Formats: sequence, structure tokens, C-alpha cells
Amino acid sequence: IFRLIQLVVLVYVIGWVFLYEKGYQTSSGLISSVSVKLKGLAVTQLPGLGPQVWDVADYVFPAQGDNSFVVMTNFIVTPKQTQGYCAEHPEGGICKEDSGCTPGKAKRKAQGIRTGKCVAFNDTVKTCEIFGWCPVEVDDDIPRPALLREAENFTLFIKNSISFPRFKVNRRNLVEEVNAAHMKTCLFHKTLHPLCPVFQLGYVVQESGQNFSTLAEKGGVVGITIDWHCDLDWHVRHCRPIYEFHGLYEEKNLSPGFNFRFARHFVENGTNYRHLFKVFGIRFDILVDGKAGKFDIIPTMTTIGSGIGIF
Amino acid sequence: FRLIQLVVLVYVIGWVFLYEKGYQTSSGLISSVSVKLKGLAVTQLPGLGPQVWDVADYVFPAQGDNSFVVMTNFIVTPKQTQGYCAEHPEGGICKEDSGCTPGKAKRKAQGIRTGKCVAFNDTVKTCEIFGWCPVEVDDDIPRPALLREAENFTLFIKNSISFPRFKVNRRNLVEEVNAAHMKTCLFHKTLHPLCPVFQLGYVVQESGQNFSTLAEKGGVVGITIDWHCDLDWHVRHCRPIYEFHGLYEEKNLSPGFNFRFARHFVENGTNYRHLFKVFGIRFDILVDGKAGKFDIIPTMTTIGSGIGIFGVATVLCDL
Amino acid sequence: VGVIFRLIQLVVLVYVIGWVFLYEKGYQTSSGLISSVSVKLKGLAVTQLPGLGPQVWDVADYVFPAQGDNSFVVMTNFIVTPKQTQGYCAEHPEGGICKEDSGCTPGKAKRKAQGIRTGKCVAFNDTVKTCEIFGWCPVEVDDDIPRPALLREAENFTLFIKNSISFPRFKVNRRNLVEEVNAAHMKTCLFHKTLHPLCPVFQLGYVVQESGQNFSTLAEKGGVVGITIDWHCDLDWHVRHCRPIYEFHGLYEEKNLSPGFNFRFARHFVENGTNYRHLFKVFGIRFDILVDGKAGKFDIIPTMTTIGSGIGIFGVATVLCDLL
Ligand SMILES: CC(C)CCC[C@@H](C)[C@H]1CC[C@H]2[C@@H]3CC=C4C[C@@H](O)CC[C@]4(C)[C@H]3CC[C@]12C
Ligand SMILES: CC(C)CCC[C@@H](C)[C@H]1CC[C@H]2[C@@H]3CC=C4C[C@@H](O)CC[C@]4(C)[C@H]3CC[C@]12C
Ligand SMILES: CC(C)CCC[C@@H](C)[C@H]1CC[C@H]2[C@@H]3CC=C4C[C@@H](O)CC[C@]4(C)[C@H]3CC[C@]12C
Repeated sequence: IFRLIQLVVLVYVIGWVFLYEKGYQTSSGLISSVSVKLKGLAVTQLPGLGPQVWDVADYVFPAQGDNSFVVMTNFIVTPKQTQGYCAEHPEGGICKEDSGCTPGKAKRKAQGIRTGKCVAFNDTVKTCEIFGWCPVEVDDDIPRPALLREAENFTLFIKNSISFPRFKVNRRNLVEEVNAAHMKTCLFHKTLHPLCPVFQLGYVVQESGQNFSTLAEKGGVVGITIDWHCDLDWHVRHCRPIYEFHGLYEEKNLSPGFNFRFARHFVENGTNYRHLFKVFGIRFDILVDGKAGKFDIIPTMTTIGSGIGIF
Repeated sequence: FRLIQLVVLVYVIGWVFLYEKGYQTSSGLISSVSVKLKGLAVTQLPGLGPQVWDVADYVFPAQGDNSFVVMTNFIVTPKQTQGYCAEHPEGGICKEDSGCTPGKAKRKAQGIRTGKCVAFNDTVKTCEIFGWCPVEVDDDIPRPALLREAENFTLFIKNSISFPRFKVNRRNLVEEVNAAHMKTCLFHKTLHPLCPVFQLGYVVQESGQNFSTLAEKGGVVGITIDWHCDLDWHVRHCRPIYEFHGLYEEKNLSPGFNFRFARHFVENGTNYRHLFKVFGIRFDILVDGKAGKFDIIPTMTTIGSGIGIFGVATVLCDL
Repeated sequence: VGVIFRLIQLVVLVYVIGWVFLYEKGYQTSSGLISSVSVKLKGLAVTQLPGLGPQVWDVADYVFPAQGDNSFVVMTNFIVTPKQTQGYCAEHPEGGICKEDSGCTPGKAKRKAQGIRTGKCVAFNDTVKTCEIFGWCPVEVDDDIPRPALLREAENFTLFIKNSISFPRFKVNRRNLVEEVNAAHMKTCLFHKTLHPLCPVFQLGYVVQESGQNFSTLAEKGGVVGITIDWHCDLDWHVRHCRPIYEFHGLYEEKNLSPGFNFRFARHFVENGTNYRHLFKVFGIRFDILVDGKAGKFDIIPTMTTIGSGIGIFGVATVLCDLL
């Protein structure tokens, strides 16, 4: 009758609501601690006087190794910068006489305070004098060898530690079920080697949907997410992380890039100088998330009440 | 009782159903924030030549993470080397050179002590230490702030987000206009809410803090970007909301934000350093939002919950 | 029979609903928070090395993030390779030992990335043959951890933590520094899990100690120590009862965390128009600070939902009564 028909629907409806979509499991949070170490040397040299060597202490800009590192792939350097009077970059002034520019800092993009003098910048152009980091103004042009292109083969290591807030279950990225592979020499693969934490930069960039040849010329942002999905309805094992290299690029306005400017201030015979670097590098962002969940009497009671209650 | 309970039950269940969006499955987000600052601060000190500070100098760190510090004032102690010199007067004052507990002091540590004390000629006489000499004297904070031009500096926040389990990603920098109009906008809480370029003076002011007192001693300003949108409507309606918080309601005056960093250099084989006491404004940018799309399972759960509540009304009415 | 069954069902309904309400605390509308924590370190570490001159380390030296972050390094040991010239040197024997002339031509080798070779071989130690590479060339980094930590005096350093939080949903904000601001006892406290539970956590040695990590082992080569701040206060009570709870974690199980934390760090300088470098192998203790909590408020909509949430006991109380 009506009662018999409603009884069958109740179990089937509650089966998907509570017997399938958890509810009998107490979901908890997580506390993560990810430390990243790189392994690579980029000796590409320059078309000038002598080669150059870039070790891990040079291209990984957060030295302490934050979860968001800015590993360098290209740069342009203006060496021996000192505060003085010289010719302004033509981006601001193209004067032909002393009346072209007025003394004082410009109301718009300026490189320093002007004393006021239309001096020679060479390059068959004339500009007005300024005071600032002015042995020569920085000239911006992205090189096209992709200077630190050897970073494509650079190696990451994203060992992560999970502790959970109250379940007192400690798990980490290095499962070590095979004892560090017993010969090391593993590279991560979304199909072949999904448990190897030694992702390569080229693979990381490629699996994000971007092109490294474009990300080694200008900058780029790559997101890596580690997701923990502990169930604790089984042995303490079988809980492993899942890495997703996100992209963030999609379509957008092509590839905007990512560059930042940093300086190396040094000192000489009485005066202070500066090595100005315009750095184009790929920024890797690491975000760890977890779900967890363990059996408890209270969630089961709440489900057995609401399940009957929903009737 | 059936007529009265049915009218009431439908109303209360509908309130839980419609207003609370019980049929909607919310989801998290993953975001990346990149900040670009433009502006030059000229702090020509009286009695000497000018000194400019470009973005490579007053931004800590240079990479510009979510929590970055913009220098607004500083005290510099140049040419510091490890050697024998007198203590700062706030460590103790000699009357005779009968030691000052040679070795590291138990309370005020600035270098190991030698037991013989010389004249620190601020009318006082401290005791010799081995450490970074000369000793920093940061009693007088430069007032007004040296980098007063930081008020007009513009902060450009470029936040790009993506909603997991929905395959939708959006950027706070809205793609609706081109240059000469997107490169002219300045943010305003009412006039230009969608403009992503913020001015430091406006950001500090909108947090309830005075920039004049927040530049000399520093401060902490929090910027929150909130992505509160639903996927039921068109994705063009998903827009960010910017709110600036004066963290800890700036107490009453607050000590401000300050830190010490050094520039180490070598002169004739000797290691020196430039000690800086940086008074800057720390900006914290945290992005969080919730979004969802209609699905069959949340609707079924809401229907089951509402139908059960109607049955509870009949049971209560039966009493 | 029916009346008694209905009375029993009502009694058990009331009992379970009351127990759930006293347990679930669902009538409170919990919300997130906005966190802001700033750390101040106070301590001087003096180092003694073979020579006539000691060395001191200011806070601007062993705190590597400098400007301060949630995660920071408080380095307690280091190895320094000074005056790196970036020229032609002898590669480290770890990369490879040559014989006669096995330079194998430049090309940065296959597994030993130490500059680019040159096809010539000359060395420094009793292994007098190790190939000639082009790179930072005072000497290759011969790193051995000093058994007594150089900055072992960091166990007495102070870690003044100033946490500012806010609840935007209910427009309430609190600070790590508890009520009765300033007044007496100026800078005369020290955090203890039982004796002094309300004062910013200090004494790095004690912070490492309250994680089962044996700072003496952590000073030489140790690594990450986690600090968690949980507020967990209900705003229905007085707002002065909302206080932080500090918990220190280890995030370790003694499997591969024994090497701890280390990172390279370089100081570049110029002498006679030549770029040089001071390479540091820095062994430090990383401190991570994580803050979270839920406030909750009485309101009316959560009360209505909990009344609806209480329909679980009242849903099939009569429906299941006739079944049995
Ligand atoms: C016990 C009843 C009343 C509670 C609800 C039962 C359902 C939801 C749950 C509770 C305990 C669960 C079991 C717990 C442990 C395991 C071990 C695993 O190798 C297979 C699944 C299995 C066998 C689970 C199957 C589903 C299960 C039976
Ligand atoms: C009659 C049944 C199916 C109603 C069940 C409630 C749900 C499915 C209804 C209630 C309100 C509805 C929404 C109301 C308004 C809009 C905005 C419009 O631009 C697209 C459709 C959309 C997004 C509707 C989708 C369907 C919707 C979410
Ligand atoms: C309205 C009744 C019948 C049903 C709901 C009960 C609610 C309103 C009751 C149950 C428990 C109560 C709380 C119990 C204890 C305290 C601590 C006291 O220092 C302030 C009031 C406060 C915070 C009460 C506020 C009101 C409260 C939340």
C-alpha cells in the first residue's frame, strides 16, 4: 500500500544521502609543511667575455625556500649603477633644448629628479639630465636565446608533511614503501610514476598546459596542488597525495609573463654601487589540501536520526 | 491540523530551501596574487646630495609575495665592522674601569665584554664590547618620514583564481576594455570598484589609519579580495570585492612595523655592513571565496530534508 | 499501548535532541577569521673559531626572511666558503676522480653539475687528479657539519609573537596580547604550557622542547618546527573569554627528517672590479605559524535551522512506531 511503497523509497533515498555520501565519517582539517629543494646548474655562458655559472644559491630567489619560489629562467643586467647625473631614458624626454625639461621630479613616470639640461644620450637622440641610479639607464629587451634555458631539465623535490589536527595521524609525501626506490633515479609521471616526488621543471610546466620555451623567455606562474584524501576506514596506508599542475593561464591575454627587479648593492673605493637585475622567472605556487575522516558514534547517530527524520 | 501545518511547513522549508541555497553545492578556490609597484621616492637628506629609491630598493621581498613590506622610513648606520668599541649608553655607564661582567651580558647583549671600559663620548662612559661597531643609535625616528612619496605610490594587484571541480577560472583584472582606459583607471570604493590599481595613500586611508603617522613608524594593512558568486548566473557576474582592514583596529597608536636588514660589503679584504632600521608598511593580501553550481544531489537532499520537517510539524500538532 | 508508545518516543526524542544540542553546538553560526602574526626575535649569538677574533651574529643576520614571514629560519649552524672567484678550479672528488687525462671535453658532465670541464685534470688533495672545471673557484665546498653548533646559543633566543585576528562576520577583533595591556611586569614573562599559558611564546629552546625534538640535535642540522594558534571562542559568552591556544608540532616520525633543514646562501661583493661571493651552507630551524578558529553567534536563522535540524528525531518517531 502507501506505507509499503514509501518504505522502499526511504531506504533507496537514504542510501544515496547517507549510506553513500559519507555522513558517518567525521571530516577534519590538516596542517601541512612542504620543503622544496632544487638540483640544477645553468652554465649557458654569454656572447661576451667568459662564461657564467648559475647554481642553486643564485636562481632560486627565496633562499630559505618558501612554498612560492621564483626560479629564474632569463635576465638582463645593468652593472655598476651609481647615483649621479647622466642622460634620461628616452621614454620620458626627447628634448632638443634646455627648455625641454623643467627641474624637479616629473609628475609621471620618472627615473629621478631633473636638474634641467638637454644632454646627449647617444643613439642619435637627446634627453634631459636627471639625478638617480644614472651611469646608464636600464634598457629593457628580452633576449632570444632564453638565457637560462637549461632550467628545463632542473629537478624539484616537494617532500610534504601532513599531521592532521586531532586524529593524530602523521603522513608525508615520501611514502618510502620502496625505500627511496632502492636506487633513487625516479621522475614523476601522471601515469607511470605517480608516487615519485622528484618532478622535473620541464614536465611541471608542460603538464600545466604551458610551453617552457615561452616560459623560459618571459616569466610564468605554475600552480602545484597536493591533495590528501585520507579515509581511515582501511589501514593507515592507502592514503597518498595527488599532484595537479594547474596552469592559471588558460587563454587570457596570451602569456603576460612574470618579471621582477632585484639589486646587488656593492661598495668600491669610497662610493656605493649597484648591480641591477631584471629577472624573468617561473613562479611555482604550492597549495596543500586535505579531507580526512574517521568513524565516530556522534556522526552515525546524527545520520541515523536525520535519515529517519527526512522521512 | 492538516491545513494549518501544510501552510506553515511549506513556508519554513522554502525559507531554508530558497534563501539559504540548500540546493547549491559550494566549493573552494585556488588563487594567485602578483603585485606590481611603480613609484620613485627621493629623500634628499639635508647637508648632502639626494638619494633615490626605486622599486628594487623599498620593496621587501623583491619577488613580492602576498605579504610584502613597502619602506616608508629608515635609519642607516653605515660602515659597520666587527671590532672593539664602546657600548650603547643603554647598557650601563662606567665610573671606573672595574669591569662590566666581561663576556656576554645576561640582559643587554651587543657583544662580548673585555673588562676595560673607554669613553663613549655622549657625556657618558660605557664598556668595551666586541661586535658590530659603531653601535646603532636609533633614538630619533626621522620625522617626517623620509619616503613620504610612498603615499602616491600605486599598487597594482593582479589576482587570478580558479574554482576546482567546476573548471572555471577568472581574473580580478576584468577583460572588458583595452589600454588608455584600463591603464588610466584608479581604484575607488564607489566610483571605480572594478579598477585593480590601488594607491598606497588611499589604501591606508580606507583602513581607518592616517598615513602621516603610518609612514614614520610603520603599520600593517590587510587587503581582502572576496569572490562571492554563484555559477547559476552568467560567469560575467562573478566579480571581486576589495576590503581594506586596519588589523587589530590599529590598537590606539600601535608601535608600527619595523625590522633590521643589512647590506654586507668588503673593503680591502675586510667585511663591513650597512645596518638599516626599516620602518615600512606591511601589506597582507588574502583571497577567499565560495561558489557553486546547481546539481541533482543537493536538490534531492534539500527535498528530503524539507519533506521530513513537514512530518515533524504533524507530529507536534498531534500533541 | 499507543499512548505509552507515543510518550516513550517523545521522551527519547527530547533526550536525544538535548544531548545533540549540548554536543553539536549547532545553534551557533561559526565563521572564519582574518589572521596577522608578526614575530620579533631578541638574541645575540657569539661564535668562536680558530683565530684571534671571534664573531657575533645580530638579529639581522640569523633571521633570513629579514622582513619577517609566517615561516622563517633562525639559523643555528653554518659552513662558509669565502671569496668565490668564478674561474678555473679543481672539481670536488665527489663528482669524479680522474686519471691521466679523462676530461671528456666540456659539457657540464651528466650527473655531476659543477661548472663546465676543460679536458684537463688537476686537483688539490692526495687525490691529485679530479678534472678541471670552470666555476666558483676558491675551492669546492668541502662541507662537514660541526658537531658543536656554532650558534648553539640560539636555544635562549626569544620569539615574541604578536597575533592580531578579526571576525568580519560579527565585526569583532582580538589580539594575542591579553587584556590588562602594559601595566606592570614589563617583559618579565615566559610562556609555559601550564604555569604561564597566556603570554607570547618565547625561549626557542623551550619551543623546540615542547615538540619532542631535542634541540641539541636540531641546533647542528635540525629542521622544521610548527606552531599552531587556535582561538576557538564562542561570542555568545563574554568576548573577554576568547584566548589563543598555542600548540607546537614536530611534523616528523624519524624516517628522513634526521638531516633536517639546510639551504645555500650567497653574499656577493666586488673587489678591484671583480665579482666575488661568500657561499654559506646554512643549517637552521624553520618555524611555521598557522592560525585558525571559529567564532559563532546566536542569531535567529541558525536557531531556525537547528529546529529544522532537530526534526531528525521527530521525523519518523511516529512512522517507525507503527512498524514495530
Ligand atoms: C555497522 C553499521 C550499523 C554502520 C554503517 C555501515 C557502513 C556505513 C560501514 C561501517 C563500517 C564499514 C566497513 C569498515 C571497514 C571496512 C574494511 C574494508 O576492507 C572494506 C570496507 C569495510 C568492510 C567497510 C564497509 C562499510 C561499513 C560496513
Ligand atoms: C521547478 C523546480 C525545477 C525548481 C527547483 C529550484 C531551482 C532548480 C531553480 C529555482 C531558482 C532558479 C534560478 C532562478 C534564476 C536564474 C537566473 C537565470 O539567468 C538563469 C536560470 C536561473 C539560474 C534559475 C535556474 C533554476 C533555479 C535555480
Ligand atoms: C530560547 C530557548 C528556549 C532555546 C534556545 C536557548 C539559547 C537561547 C540559550 C541556551 C544556552 C544559553 C547560553 C548559556 C550560557 C551563557 C553564558 C552567559 O555568560 C551569557 C549567556 C549565555 C551565552 C547563554 C545565552 C543563551 C543560550 C545560548
